[PDB]
This record gives sequence, C-alpha cells and structure tokens, in this order.
Amino acid sequence: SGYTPDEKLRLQQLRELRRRWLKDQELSPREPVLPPRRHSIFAFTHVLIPVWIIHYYLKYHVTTKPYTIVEKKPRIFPGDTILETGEVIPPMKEFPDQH
Amino acid sequence: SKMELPDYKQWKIEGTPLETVQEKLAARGLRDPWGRNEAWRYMGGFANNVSFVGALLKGFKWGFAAFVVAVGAEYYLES
Amino acid sequence: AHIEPRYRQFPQLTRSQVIQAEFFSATMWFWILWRFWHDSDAVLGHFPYPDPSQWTDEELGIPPD
Amino acid sequence: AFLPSAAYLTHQQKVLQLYKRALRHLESRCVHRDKYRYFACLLRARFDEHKNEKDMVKATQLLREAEKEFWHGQHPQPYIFPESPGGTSYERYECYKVPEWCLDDWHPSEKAMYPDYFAKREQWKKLRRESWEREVKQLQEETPVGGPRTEALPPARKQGDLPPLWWHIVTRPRERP
Amino acid sequence: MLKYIIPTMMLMPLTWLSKNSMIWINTTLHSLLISLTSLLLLNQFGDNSLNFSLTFFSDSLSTPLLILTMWLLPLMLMASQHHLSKENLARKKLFISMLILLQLFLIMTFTATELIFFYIMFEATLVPTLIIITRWGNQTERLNAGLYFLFYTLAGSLPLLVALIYIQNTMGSLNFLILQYWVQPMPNSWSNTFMWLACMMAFMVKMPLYGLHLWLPKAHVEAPIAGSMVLAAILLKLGGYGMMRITLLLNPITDFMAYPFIMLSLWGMIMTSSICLRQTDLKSLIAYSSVSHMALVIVAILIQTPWSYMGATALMIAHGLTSSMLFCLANSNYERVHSRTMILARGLQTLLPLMAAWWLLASLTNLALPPSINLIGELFVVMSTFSWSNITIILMGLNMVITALYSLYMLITTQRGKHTHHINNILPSFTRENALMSLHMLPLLLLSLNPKIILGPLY
Amino acid sequence: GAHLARRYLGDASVEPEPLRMPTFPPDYGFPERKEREMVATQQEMNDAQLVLQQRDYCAHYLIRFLKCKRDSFPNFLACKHEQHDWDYCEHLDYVKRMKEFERERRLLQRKKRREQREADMA
Amino acid sequence: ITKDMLPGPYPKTPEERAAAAKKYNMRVEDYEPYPDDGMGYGDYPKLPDRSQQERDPWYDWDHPDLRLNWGEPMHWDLDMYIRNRVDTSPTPVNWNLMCKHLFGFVAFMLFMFWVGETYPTYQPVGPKQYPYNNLYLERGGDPNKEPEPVVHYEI
Amino acid sequence: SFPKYEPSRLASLPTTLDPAEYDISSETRKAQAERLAIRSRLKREYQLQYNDPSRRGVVEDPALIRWTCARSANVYPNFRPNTKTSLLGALFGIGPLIFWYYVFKTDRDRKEKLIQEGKLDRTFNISY
Amino acid sequence: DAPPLTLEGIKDRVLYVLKLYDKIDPEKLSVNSHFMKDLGLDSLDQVEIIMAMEDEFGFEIPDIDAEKLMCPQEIVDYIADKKDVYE
Ligand SMILES: *C(=O)CCCCCCCCCCCCC
Repeated sequence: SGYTPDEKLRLQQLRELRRRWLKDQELSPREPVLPPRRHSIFAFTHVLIPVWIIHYYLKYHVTTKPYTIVEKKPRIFPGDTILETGEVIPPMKEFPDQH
Repeated sequence: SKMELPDYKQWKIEGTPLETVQEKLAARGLRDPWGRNEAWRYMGGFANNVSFVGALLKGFKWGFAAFVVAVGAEYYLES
Repeated sequence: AHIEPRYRQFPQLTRSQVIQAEFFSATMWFWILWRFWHDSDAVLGHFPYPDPSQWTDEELGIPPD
Repeated sequence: AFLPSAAYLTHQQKVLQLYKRALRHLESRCVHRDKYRYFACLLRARFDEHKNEKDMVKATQLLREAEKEFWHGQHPQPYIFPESPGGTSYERYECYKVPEWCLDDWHPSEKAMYPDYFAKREQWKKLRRESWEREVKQLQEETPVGGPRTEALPPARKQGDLPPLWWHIVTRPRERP
Repeated sequence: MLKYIIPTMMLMPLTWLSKNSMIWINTTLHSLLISLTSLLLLNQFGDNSLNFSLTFFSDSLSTPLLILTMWLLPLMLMASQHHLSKENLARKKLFISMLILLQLFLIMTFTATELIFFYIMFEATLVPTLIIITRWGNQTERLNAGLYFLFYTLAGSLPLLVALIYIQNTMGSLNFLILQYWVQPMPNSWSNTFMWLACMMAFMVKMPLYGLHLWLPKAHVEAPIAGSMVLAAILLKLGGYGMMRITLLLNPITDFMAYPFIMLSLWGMIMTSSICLRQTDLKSLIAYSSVSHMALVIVAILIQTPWSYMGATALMIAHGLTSSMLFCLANSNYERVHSRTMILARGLQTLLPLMAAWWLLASLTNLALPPSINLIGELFVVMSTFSWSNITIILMGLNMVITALYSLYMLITTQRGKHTHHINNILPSFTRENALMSLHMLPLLLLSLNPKIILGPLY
Repeated sequence: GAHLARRYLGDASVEPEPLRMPTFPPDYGFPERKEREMVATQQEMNDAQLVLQQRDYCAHYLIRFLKCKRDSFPNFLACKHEQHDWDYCEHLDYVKRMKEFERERRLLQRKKRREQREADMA
Repeated sequence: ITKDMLPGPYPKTPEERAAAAKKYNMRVEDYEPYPDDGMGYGDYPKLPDRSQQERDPWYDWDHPDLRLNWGEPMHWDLDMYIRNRVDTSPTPVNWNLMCKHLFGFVAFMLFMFWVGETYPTYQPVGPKQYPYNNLYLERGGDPNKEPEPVVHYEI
Repeated sequence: SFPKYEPSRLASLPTTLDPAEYDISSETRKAQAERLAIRSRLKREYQLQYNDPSRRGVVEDPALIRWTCARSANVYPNFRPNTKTSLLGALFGIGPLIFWYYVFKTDRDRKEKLIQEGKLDRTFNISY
Repeated sequence: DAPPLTLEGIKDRVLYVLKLYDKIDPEKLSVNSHFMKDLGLDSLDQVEIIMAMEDEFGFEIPDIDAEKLMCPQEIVDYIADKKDVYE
C-alpha cells in the first residue's frame, strides 16, 4: 500500500511549490546594496597606555595610603648581603657530612 | 558541486571477513544480501589497519635513531 | 584550494599534516627515551629500602633475654 | 495507536516496526559491521520462519512474545541519529529558524538594500491573498458532514488552483539558515 | 520638606493646564527635574538625622525610599502612557492627577516626624491606589481585589490607630526624636502583648506577612502597570519603614514575642517560592517573588540586629527596583501577545534580542547575583540570622535553590525554545520600552559601585 | 605490608600502635646514647621562611638547596646535587624512624616473651 | 469567550457528563473527571498521567516543543510534565530493582568506608622527630614560660 | 525467562506491551475512528484560523484559557470542607510550623543557657 | 565544510546504493520501478531497504513516512524535500 493518487498529487504540488520558494530565496549579485560609508598599534593602544595609567595610579594614589599594598619580606640566607644595612650574615655551622 | 561516483564493479565480496560470514551462513543455509555495500570499508586505504601496539609505537624508529644520535653527541661532547 | 570530497575511498592528505604527526611522534619518543636514559629513578627505583627484620640486635638496644 | 491518516496500526505495520527497531538495537549491540551483518541475516531468517501464517490469534501472541523478547534484549543506550529526536544535534538550528513574517516588520532603510527579493516576496504575498479564497472554497465543498474524518488534505483539483492551506508548508524555514 | 511638596502641588496644575498632546512631555520633564533636585536629601550624618522643621525630618533610612519614589514616578508616567492612548482627555488628566497625588502622599508620608502624622498619611495612601485599581484595571474581578486590599489595610491599621492614641495619651508625645529620648521598656504582660499585636499587625498586613498575603496575588495581577508598580515597589516598603519606626518602642517584649511571626515567614517564604515553581501566570509569579523578599525583610526587621537592618533596607531598594522592572516586562509582553499566560509566548529571543537581554539582566538581578544590591542585602540578612541561630541557614539555603529554580525558569519558558507558530504580531522593540527598562536597570548597576548610601540609618 | 596482617588478623598485643609510640623509655639497653644534632641555628632557620612541616632535623640541606635555587636562576636544573643530598638526608631520617619502629616491635615481643616466661614459670 | 465554554461544577448524571464531554471535545467514555473529594478540580478530566516525551515526536504537532495539538484538552498538571521537567518515559530496568540496586550499592560502599576508617593502613615507621621540644616556640608557645622538654636521641 | 515490566508512578508501561493495544474488537475501532474524527476537526479548525492572510494576531486557543481558569479561579467555587481536606490541611498547614517552632525554641533556649553561664566561645564575635 | 548536494547527485547515490543489492539486478532497475509490482520483492525487503538508505544518508526516516517510499523516485523526492535541494 503506497501513496494514493490524492496524497501523491498533493505532495508533488507542495514539492515544486517548495522548490520554487527555495530557489526564490536566492539573491541577485547586485544585492546587498550597502549604503556608502600603523603595524604595531595593538601593542601600544592596548598595553602601554594602561601601563602608564596603572603605574601612575599605583605610585601616587595607592601606595601613598597606608597598608593598601603589603609586600612579603624577601628570603634571607646565611651568607647573604643586605643593601640597606651592609651587615653580611655569618655562614652556618660546619656540616657533619654523611656521604 | 556534482560529485562523480566511481565504478561499482570494483566492490567485490572477496578480500573481507564478509565472505567468511557468508560461507558460515551458507553452512547454515542462508545468503548475504549486502556484501557489496559493506565491501568498500575493507577495500582501499582502510585495509589492514594497525593493532593497538602498532598505534602505541608510532614514530618509534625515528625517535630511537634521534635518541641514539643525541646520546652519542652528548657522550662525545663531554670530552 | 581545499580538500575535495571523495566517495568510498581514502581522502586526499597533503604533506604537512603527515610530516607534522611524524615529527611530533618522533619528538615524544625521543623525549621519553632521553629522560629514561638520564634519570631512570622515579620509575624504576630511587633509594634502597632496607629490610626491616634483618637489623642486628646489638644496635637496636634489646638485652639478651 | 496515534497516526495522522489511519486510526490504528495493523499487524503488518507492527511487524515492520518491530523488525526495524530490532535491527537498530542489534546494530547498536553488534558494533562491528560483520557481526552485525551475520546477526541481521540470522534475525531475518528468524522473522521469515513465521512469515507464512494463517491464524491471526497465533500471530497475535507470537508478536506479543517477540515484543517481550525484544524488550528484554534491547540496548540500554541505543544508537540515535544526530537529526533524530533524542540525538545530540536534534532541533539545534531550530533556534535559528526565524519565521518569514518578521520580514514584514523591517525598516524601509533596511528594506532598500534588498529590492528584488522584497519585490518577489510582495508577488508571493499577492499570490497567497488571491489564492486563499478559492482554496477555502475548494475545502468547504469537499468537506463532508461532521468535518473531515482523516487528517489528509485534498490536493489541487482545477487547473490554476493552488492546494488548500499551502503557505505555512511551502514557506517553512530552511534546515540550514 | 517644603522644597519638594510645593513642586508637586505646582505639578498638579501643570497637568491640569496642558494641551491634549503635551501633558506627557511636560509632566515627564518636570518630574525628572524634581527627581534631579531630590538628591539634596543625601546631606546626612552617621549620628544625627537631617531635621528641617517640627513636622519633617529625614535620616539615612527614609532618604533612599524618597529617592526611589520620586524616581519611580517618571518611570510610571512612561510605562502608563501607551495603553491609555485611547482614553478620554479628562480621564487621562485624572490618571496623571492620581499619580501626582500619590507621589505627594508618599513623599509626605516618608518624612513624617511624629507617628500619628505617619499613620494618617499611611492610610491616606489608600485612595489613589484603590481608585486606579478599581477604575483602570483590565480584568473582570478587579473589584474583589480592590475590596480585599482596602479591607486588609483598614482592618490592620485601625488597631494601630488605637494603640498610637493610647501611647500618646499614656506618655505624652509621638515625635520619633522624643520617643527616641523618652523610650520606656514594656514588661511581659498581656496588655503589652495586645499592644505589640496592635502596633504590628498593620505592618504585617501591608508587608505582607505569609498567611495574610492573599491580597497580593490578586491586586498585583488585575491592576494596570502603574498600580502594580506602586503596589510592588513602594507600599510594602512603607509598611517596612513603619515597622522599623515602631519596633523601637516595643522592647524587650519582642525578644520573646516575635517567635511565631518570624517563623511564620521562615517556613512561608519556602512554600510560596514553591508556588512560583507551579504558576501559569507570570504576574502572579512576580507577586510571589515579592512575597518571598518581603518575608525575608520581615525576618530581618523582627530579629532587630544591625546587620539585619542593613540587609533589610538594601534588599528593600533592590527588590523594589527589580520588581518594578519585572512588572514592566510582564506588561510589555502582555501588550504584545494580549494574554497573561506564560506558556503561550515562547521563543522570544529569536524575535526580540534586546528584550531577551533585558529579561536576562532582570532575572540575574532577581536571583541575587553579586555584586548587586540584592545580593548584599540578602547576604547581610543571612549573616544576621545565622548570628541569631544556626539551623536557620538551611531555611535560607534551600530558598537559595528555589528562587533560581523559578527565576531562570521564568527566563527559559518565555525566551528559550521553538517560537509559537500562530503568534505573528510580535512587533520590534519600542524605544519607550527600552528607555524605561534602561532607566530601571542602570541606577541599580550604578548603585552597585557605591552602596554606602542605601545601607540604613546606622552605617 | 605484612605488618597489617601481623597486627590485625593475628594478635594486637605484640604490634606497636603508631598513635602512641614509643611506649618504652629511651634508655633501654642503650649505654651513653647520643643526641642527633642540629646544624641550622634557629634564627637562621627562622628567617629562611621554612614551612613548619619542613622544619625537621635536616633543614640545613633545605636552606642550601633554596639558596642554590635562588642564585642559579634561570638554570633551574643546574645544581640538582644539593637536591639529591637533601633527599639522601631525608632517606637517612626515614631509616632512623624505621629503626625506631623495629626496636619498639622487638621490645614489645620481648615483653610478651617475658610474660610468657612468667606464665610458664610462676 | 463565553460562560458555558468554561469549567463548572462536578457533573453527576449522564447528560451533564455528555455536555461536559462536548465542551471538552472528548468522547463521553474518555471523559473521566476527578473524584468529588472537595479539592477543586471541578469537571476537568483525568488524562492518563503521561509526559509529553511519551508522545511521538515524528507526528507533526501544532506546538512541536510541547507535542500538543491546538485545542487539545491538556492535562491538569501539564506544567509538571513538560519536556524540561518531570518525565514518565519507560526505563530499560524496573524501577524498584533500580532503587534497591542503588541503595544496596551506596550502603555497601558506606559500610566499606566505615570498616576501613576503623582499620587504617600505614607504613611501619616511627613518628616524625622534631627539634626544640617538638617545636614549641614556632607553634605559638609563650617564650617566657619553659614547658617540659622532649629530647630526640640517636638510634 | 524474562523480567516483566512492573509499572510505577514514575515509570510508565511501554506502549507495545499493552494488551489493550492488541485488541481488534469493533468498539475499539469506532472509538479510534471517533477520536480521529475529533482530532481532524480540531486540526482543520486550527489551520483554517492559522493560514488566513487577513488575520494578523493571536489565534485564540480555548483549551489554554480553560486550563488557566481551571487552575486559577475555579478551585474555590468547587471546594467542600470534608474530613479529608481538613486532615490534609491540619497535617501540612500547621504541623511544619509547630515542629519548626519547637525545634527553634529548644535550640535558642540551649544557646541562651550556654551563653548566660559563660561557656560558649564568643571571644571574637563582635558582629551581630 | 558541509558541501551542498544536488538532486542529480541524490538520484546517482540512491541508484548506487540500490545497484549493490544482491536481491536486485542492475539491468531492469530504473527510477520508476515499483518494488513489489514491477520488481518483485517483499515487505521485509522494503523496510530493510528503507533502513539501508537511513544508514546511508545518516538520518532517521519515520515508519509512517517509510511505508510510502515505494519507488526510487519517491525516495529521491523524500530526500529532496528533507535536505532542501535546489536552493
Ligand atoms: C603492607 O602491605 C604494607 C604496604 C601498604 C599497605 C597495603 C597497600 C595495598 C595497596 C597498594 C599496593 C598494591 C599492589 C598491587
């Protein structure tokens, strides 16, 4: 039991009407009629200007107020030299070598 | 746009395990009606796929040769 | 151009992807072989684990009783 | 059960539906092609074992036991095509199927950059509004007392007449917008 | 406060003397100018209230509510100037007159120095809202909603009148400053029990408390957009401000009195939120969201901790703005599709992208997305209530699910899915609607930067 | 991992409990035992910013390795010999801990043998 | 809209049921109202309590998302049974078997975790020996008071 | 053999296992024909009201308005207070309230008693 | 990516899949051949052929539509209306 002639004719008619609409969806090559309206910019207009702005805002508006930016004290080893004081750390104890 | 299909004579039942399935069916008394449709999967570039150990050892020969060359260079450059 | 479609056959492959895959597989195998020849410790064994029950009695401080 | 044209599923339709679902589930359970082909041949032989039957009741509970066995031996995760419902890609681009009538709400500034297409759309709208009257005249007389019995629609009968209620099928959106 | 009342009393002939085509523009311009001049009330202190005369004063609590009120009135005039385009000129001018009178009544009520003046002005706010609801409402049964609203308010507020006159005859005055300096403790007696009930039940009615909230799912639906906004974004906060003023006078009885009422919210805001899981009407869903937020406000005010007060006022302002925006969204969709059924209009993102963006922003601000004001207020309330007791975090935490479980649901069904086939009258977005929703949304996102002005009187 | 079998599936009165161990005094059969020595001074070991879990007896090699990591930047693999030395010292410490475990096990076994002698003698 | 196209009270006699079935456009036999328990269902019929997923998606529906035709009398709890909510599709395994399998699996794993917490595993070595009285000063102890010193010896 | 499908409230029976689908009686045939005719009439009405060029608006669905009015406004006119509704209102309306009130009163009494005897750790609690 | 398909290619591919069938012959196979009347096959062969094209083109054709795809031109018609050919 296949298609009866009525539904077959209806499906055929709707088929070429749908195909006509589908080809009618295509545009002419003239369309669209749109109305009539330096190598390293990306590394400068996005990077250097915010670097200057943030550096100024941190140097003269953020670090001026107390305790806004807190830095961990650097690691000091036996035998190191301190620029601020000049007192060199004495070396550690004589090593009881195992190997 | 329009793609031209190749000839249908080249898709033969032989060269596959499909003929083994077909002869086992004939031993039980049936026949395979779709040998040629599935015969493209086992014929051409897809024939004789590698095993898993072949997959794991991909590029081992040139890697071993470069390893030998590099270890010889670093063994002779220490002196 | 691009890779044209094909019907029931192997697709056309250029030289670039093949040499890229081969070079990367060779790089992986060379790296693992070189790191296995250099270190060879984290995978095969680092330090000798001593046997617990074989320690001598005189250095572990148990009187003979 | 629930069909647009027929009010019931006959025995042949039930057998064919069971056969197709059994083949799909068997292909899911038998991933490799050759095993699937062998067991599909076996299943076809099993189906042809009871093809020539003369008792309707025997076919009835044979189909009942076959459906019970198919329910027992189904794949818990059957293979589903991407465009089929339940698939990974089902009704995805339906999110982009913007209907055509919204084109009637465009600004004249953005209607001036597609002149020819909108002229052809105007011609299609005129064709619809001149075909609606004769299509409803055709559907009025052809409908018997108590409305239509089936959901099937009559086709175009006279020359120059479009099929009744054709706009929302012919101008349905494309699959790939 | 005579620098703001007289501009409204001059706005009244401004809408009674304009032409038939220039009422809206002149009223909008002058109301926006008054909203610009409204910012002079921010000259506050952390320890004193800004007093102008014997009858008007404004601390850091009533000032955000005043700013919200006379910022909301121009938005009201924008939102209600399209569906009344078919009305008579006299009825249009009467509608603008009722809105202007309501704004004048609200700005006189929020700055009342003495409590009896606050009470009489608080009951005087009934008349224009009732008139708007029973006259310009759309559905058939709006008379029932108006009667329910008026009678709930009056039956709440008359024992409040009796208690206020009793307090004035007992101690001597009803000034808030004097009562701040002449406060007396109330012992645990049955007379003080009924005094607390009479002083509280009016505000629990207008908040509304769960159990007595039944006037909200009707009067928020059949009313027009302006009446819905004045019911959702001002009057509940009027009751909250009244309860905040009154609860100073009722210590320390409340510490053993507010056990049922708090918990009458502490369960109710669960199940009412669950009602939003199974609502077919969008405006009822918005009203029940307002019910849940006001129940949170009830808990925060009644536990009387400072962080609870800050969370209460922040959530008040944020929820008022968000509920007004959601009511405007519901009104726009109802105007486009001519039905309040939520399941009818689907897939509106494919047709209305900007309206979908506004829907997304409103739904995100409704589910307390940080760092918006609603998250700040609700978080402060949760901290305060966890300070009150431990297990109540569960009674808030599950709400943290269900709110999202409806709000994004309200975002899904109206926006996401295949669009309806037979609906083909979805016009593009009007500039008026987009302007109104941006004016609703942008002040919230701007106040997210500087919330310190809307965190209460004791910040 | 047969110690779990000897402690759990056998009897629990002869194997040590690592929660409370040692249960015996250190001066058992050990005439003039020595004390393990620190090398790093507590101030030098404190200003080096060592984690409290890492502040065991072999912190000197840790300090040396951290100093070598600091100075030999960017050649991060330049001085792995100090890392090997620190690992060897940690291995020796683990050896001493395991020796303490075996001593505790043998002392518990000897206590069991003494109570067995008492049971079969008195 | 009109008054007699709207739901009313619970019908009792056959002709009121026939009028309700005419209004609800079902058969007089397929119209089964909710029992009169005084809950407020009215004359709304009882659909067979099935999710919209159970409907065939290959059928062409007027509303494809809800799988509901135009004018089809929907379920009383249709918003519970939408495709984004609670479903009633059949499962490959029985429901009670699913529940007992899941409960037994999680109970067995929790009991195994309990008996493993009771019976731990470790390496047969001693404790971590620390200097300076088990690090009293670095742990926040007050330097003015001298606690009991522990001393770690050689082995 | 096979494990028979046991339907539950959240796991419906499969459609192909239904015995009623396998019935070839005449009454089922006329029932299917009648429901097919009803569905066809409703579908014809819908696509008649749907494909009209003159109409530009919302096609009214009576079933949706019927469902909304049955859900919203027709619940109280068809309510009778009986023993079942009274029991369900007493179990769900006031039971959780009194249970929550009792557990919270117990917890707050315990906390106040612990605080007033000076045992609760409230040393750093200065925000309330 | 995703190359378009033409109706000539559609019938070429459908006749290619049909012509590899072992219960059919490549001589009297045409584009207007009824499967049981003019070709002489079974209903089981019909549903299995429909399943073969469902596997070939990568999408599922429902049974209600599958019962009526009765000639190769009708199969080409169904594929054509499904995949929106001649755009
Ligand atoms: C005794 O067995 C000591 C070792 C640690 C406890 C047992 C750990 C078992 C799991 C890891 C080893 C698996 C070997 C296949």
